Amino acid sequence: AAATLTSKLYSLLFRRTSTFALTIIVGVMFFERAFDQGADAIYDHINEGKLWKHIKHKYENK
Amino acid sequence: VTRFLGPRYRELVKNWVPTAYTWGAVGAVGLVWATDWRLILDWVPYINGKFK
Amino acid sequence: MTPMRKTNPLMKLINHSFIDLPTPSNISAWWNFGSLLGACLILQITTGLFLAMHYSPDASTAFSSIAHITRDVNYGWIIRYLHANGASMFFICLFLHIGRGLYYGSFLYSETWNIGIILLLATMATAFMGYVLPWGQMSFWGATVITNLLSAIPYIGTDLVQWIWGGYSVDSPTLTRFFTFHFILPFIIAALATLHLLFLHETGSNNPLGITSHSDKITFHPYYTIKDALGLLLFLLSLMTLTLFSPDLLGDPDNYTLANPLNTPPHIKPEWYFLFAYTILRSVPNKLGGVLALLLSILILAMIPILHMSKQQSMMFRPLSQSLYWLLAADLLILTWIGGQPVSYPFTIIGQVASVLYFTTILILMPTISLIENKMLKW
Amino acid sequence: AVSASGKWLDGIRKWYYNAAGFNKLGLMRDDTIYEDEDVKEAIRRLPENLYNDRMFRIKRALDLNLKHQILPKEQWTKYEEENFYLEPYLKEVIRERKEREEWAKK
Amino acid sequence: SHLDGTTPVCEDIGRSLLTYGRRIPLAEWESRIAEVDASVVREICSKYIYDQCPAVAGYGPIEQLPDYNRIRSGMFWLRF
Ligand SMILES: COC1=C(OC)C(=O)C(C/C=C(/C)CC/C=C(\C)CC/C=C(\C)CC/C=C(\C)CC/C=C(/C)CC/C=C(\C)CC/C=C(\C)CC/C=C(/C)CC/C=C(\C)CCC=C(C)C)=C(C)C1=O
Ligand SMILES: COC1=C(OC)C(=O)C(C/C=C(\C)CC/C=C(/C)CC/C=C(\C)CC/C=C(\C)CC/C=C(/C)CC/C=C(\C)CC/C=C(/C)CC/C=C(\C)CC/C=C(\C)CCC=C(C)C)=C(C)C1=O
Ligand SMILES: COC1=C(OC)C(=O)C(C/C=C(\C)CC/C=C(/C)CC/C=C(\C)CC/C=C(\C)CC/C=C(\C)CC/C=C(\C)CC/C=C(\C)CC/C=C(\C)CC/C=C(\C)CCC=C(C)C)=C(C)C1=O
Ligand SMILES: CCCCCCCCCCCCCCCCC[C@@H](O)O[C@H](CO[C@H](O)CCCCCCCCCCCCCCC)COP(=O)(O)OCC[N+](C)(C)C
Ligand code: HEM
Ligand code: HEM
Repeated sequence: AAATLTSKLYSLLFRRTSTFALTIIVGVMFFERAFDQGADAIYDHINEGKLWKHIKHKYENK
Repeated sequence: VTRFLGPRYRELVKNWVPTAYTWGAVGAVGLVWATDWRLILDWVPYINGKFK
Repeated sequence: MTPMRKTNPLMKLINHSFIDLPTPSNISAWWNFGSLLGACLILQITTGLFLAMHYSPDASTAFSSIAHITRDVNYGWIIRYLHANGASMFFICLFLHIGRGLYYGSFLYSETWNIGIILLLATMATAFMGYVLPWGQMSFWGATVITNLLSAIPYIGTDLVQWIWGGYSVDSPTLTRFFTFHFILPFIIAALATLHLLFLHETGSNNPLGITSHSDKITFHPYYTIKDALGLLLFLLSLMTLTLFSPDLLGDPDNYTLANPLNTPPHIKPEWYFLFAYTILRSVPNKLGGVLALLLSILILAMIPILHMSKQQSMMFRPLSQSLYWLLAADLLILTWIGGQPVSYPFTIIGQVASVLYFTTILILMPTISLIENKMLKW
Repeated sequence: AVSASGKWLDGIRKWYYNAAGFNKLGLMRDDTIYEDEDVKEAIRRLPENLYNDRMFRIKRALDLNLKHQILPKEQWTKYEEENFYLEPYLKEVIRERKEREEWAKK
Repeated sequence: SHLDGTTPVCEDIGRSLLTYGRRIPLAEWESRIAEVDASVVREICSKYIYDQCPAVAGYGPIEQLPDYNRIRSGMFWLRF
């Protein structure tokens, strides 16, 4: 229960809605990058060795 | 227009200036994010990785 | 200075219609399918609009254009499947919309209930003509059968079927003509949807109990905007699951073959949302009689308010009426299942029994049981 | 069928009263009736105390249905305690309407 | 103007001695008031008024009184 952490977040970035919107924009930018990278890694893991990315090395520059 | 002048209308602008800057910043970042503008984005420490 | 939303002309309508109209506090999730329908309508327009930017309504290039959209056009496949699957979701919401009215007595709002019937008929027309646009094997023959079934009209039928065809067969002129109707009709439906709300707004929405809720009304915005937003999220969940995992389960294969005029497929069937009617006409032995049955049926929905004879609006406190309602729902399920099966002795008799059971339930059984229930309570 | 089936007939009537759950919300039978023009006129004639009690019961029933709850068994309505307070007013209103129609057809 | 008269003066003495432990003189009151500025008022009002949960009481025909959620949403500005 990081009550102090939530208190700091509110007092600095939520009391005014202008700051509230700005945090949202930066958060989504970072979130999409992390979400996309993690999801693609999971997809590649489940399908290891079948995607063309995993076999192109056997023909590219070859 | 002449009525808009006066000591207080200047004060009202001063109070709202911080809010105007923040809203302008919100719009600028939103535009860059929506458009995936590589020119500015290439100087972002982590987001730049997306670009290959 | 008073709020501007109560002075600007455009803002008065928005405030009345959305922000501040009183609503019952206790309306359940069943009252959330009306807003979804419009949302689906909106979704069906935009997707279709983009598809219209690439579709070619001609007997020869129609099939080719669909293949081009699915493969070469960027994100064409997803747009097509959203359009196709959104149609089915629209009808599912539509049936649930109608079902709620029958159970909770909303039909008592005659003016609003009658407008609804028109919206349903228009919706079906839009969906039927849209299914011809792909111009597959099933589309060609589906239109052929559902159109040749106007030659039974006493004396004008044959004259009014060739006129619809634009010729002595079903060819490109039919395709282009249906394309224009498909485009235009949904916008008329949108306008009619505003008459539906308008006539509703002058009386107010109903509640599950069936008692007037003037004592406990609530402003629509905060509570129900978030509630309808939650419903929209769930609706999107269902739609995306259908499209992104199993897009073609609800469609019928053999529609992916070029339409062959001189090749009748062994098993012609309408779409899942139209099957219930197909079995009601395939059972009647007379061709004209089958058309009279398919029509007399749809219209009993308009007659429901007359047949109502209970002294309570809501069937919540009517346990016997509930049993009949679920029995009638089961009958519709049987009709749907029979629609998809070939002609044969067992299915035919089952379909015949279901049809008569469907009608007699609505006409005799429901009024009689309501009278008995009234007698029981000593009204 | 006197004193041999009237008690049996009352039994089935009580069964249906329990099947209908409006007692579980504290609602009386009369409160449940559909409000048509005749019912609205009848309600207008009610004395203030009866009208106020009816309003509160409806409000409480709506509140309970909002929460998806019911009253405890101790507070459910009985089939031997319910008063049919609205019957006299509805009966008179219907009679007056019928009289007007009868006079109006000749 | 309030202090005009004997009874108001006696009341102030008693209430102050039981409230502050002293009797703030007028000169002190003026000095503290002079310290007030538009910026000071903004900060203090923001400290106690902005985005705070209110307490509401209504006794009469109050069918039009907006629900708590609407009242609570009117304690801040989406433009600010
Ligand atoms: C198995 O194969 C089959 C299928 O699968 C493949 C199918 O899909 C189908 C289904 C058919 C599908 C497509 C084809 C059928 C198409 C149609 C019937 C319709 C034909 C038309 C269309 C393209 C055009 C649609 C028409 C449109 C837009 C015109 C309407 C335009 C307007 C603005 C609407 C305006 C209306 C206004 C002002 C009137 C206002 C008032 C009202 C609603 C109020 C009601 C008034 C009244 C009298 C009624 C009230 C009555 C009262 C009390 C009496 C009670 C009534 C009783 C009846 C008892 C079939 C048959 C089939 O075989
Ligand atoms: C439960 O409680 C509730 C209620 O009860 C209290 C209610 O009542 C309601 C309200 C009920 C509902 C929604 C239900 C339905 C009811 C309604 C009133 C609404 C009815 C709906 C409608 C009419 C449909 C509305 C619209 C839809 C889909 C949109 C279609 C129309 C459009 C404009 C949309 C936009 C399409 C766009 C932009 C195209 C996309 C393309 C874009 C970028 C590219 C575009 C490019 C161009 C035009 C380029 C042009 C270039 C030109 C000339 C060249 C110029 C060149 C030069 C050099 C100058 C709800 C929700 C509720 O919950
Ligand atoms: C000067 O002072 C004044 C003012 O200020 C003081 C004013 O303010 C005003 C105010 C008024 C105005 C200016 C007036 C105009 C105001 C406006 C906003 C302008 C609005 C304009 C409009 C909506 C446009 C109206 C026209 C429209 C959309 C088009 C209308 C036509 C149609 C959709 C088509 C109708 C049908 C036609 C041609 C018939 C052909 C087709 C067919 C039979 C259909 C074929 C079949 C099918 C679909 C098949 C369906 C069935 C199928 C498949 C199967 C059935 C089943 C089987 C079993 C076979 C005025 C007058 C004024 O003076
Ligand atoms: C285009 C198609 C869109 C389709 C959308 C479909 C959506 C489906 C799912 C529906 C979800 C419904 C809920 C979504 C929002 C949930 C939260 C919301 O209801 O809360 C409100 C949301 O309100 C807003 O947050 C208010 C601030 C506005 C923020 C706007 C952010 C915009 C970001 C994107 C900008 C893009 C710019 C692009 C430029 C080119 C009020 O929050 P509240 O806690 O009571 O505000 C208190 C204000 N404080 C914090 C200052 C005290
Ligand atoms: C086809 C598009 C339709 C749309 C967009 C639509 C929209 C709506 C909306 C938004 C409501 C109020 C909210 C709700 O009930 O969930 C409503 C109520 C209602 N609808 Fe529809 N409707 C449509 C079709 C129909 C149909 C086909 C019927 C057939 C009976 C119908 C009958 C009713 C009735 C009787 C009500 C009143 C509900 C009440 O009083 O509680 N509507 N409609
Ligand atoms: C309620 C509104 C609508 C409904 C219910 C509907 C329904 C349908 C259906 C069921 C199909 C068959 C698609 C398939 O089987 O693959 C279809 C096709 C199509 N519709 Fe829609 N439609 C609607 C609105 C629109 C609108 C507004 C447009 C254009 C402005 C449009 C354009 C198209 C196009 C281009 C196709 C061909 C897609 C294909 O062949 O796969 N539709 N429609």
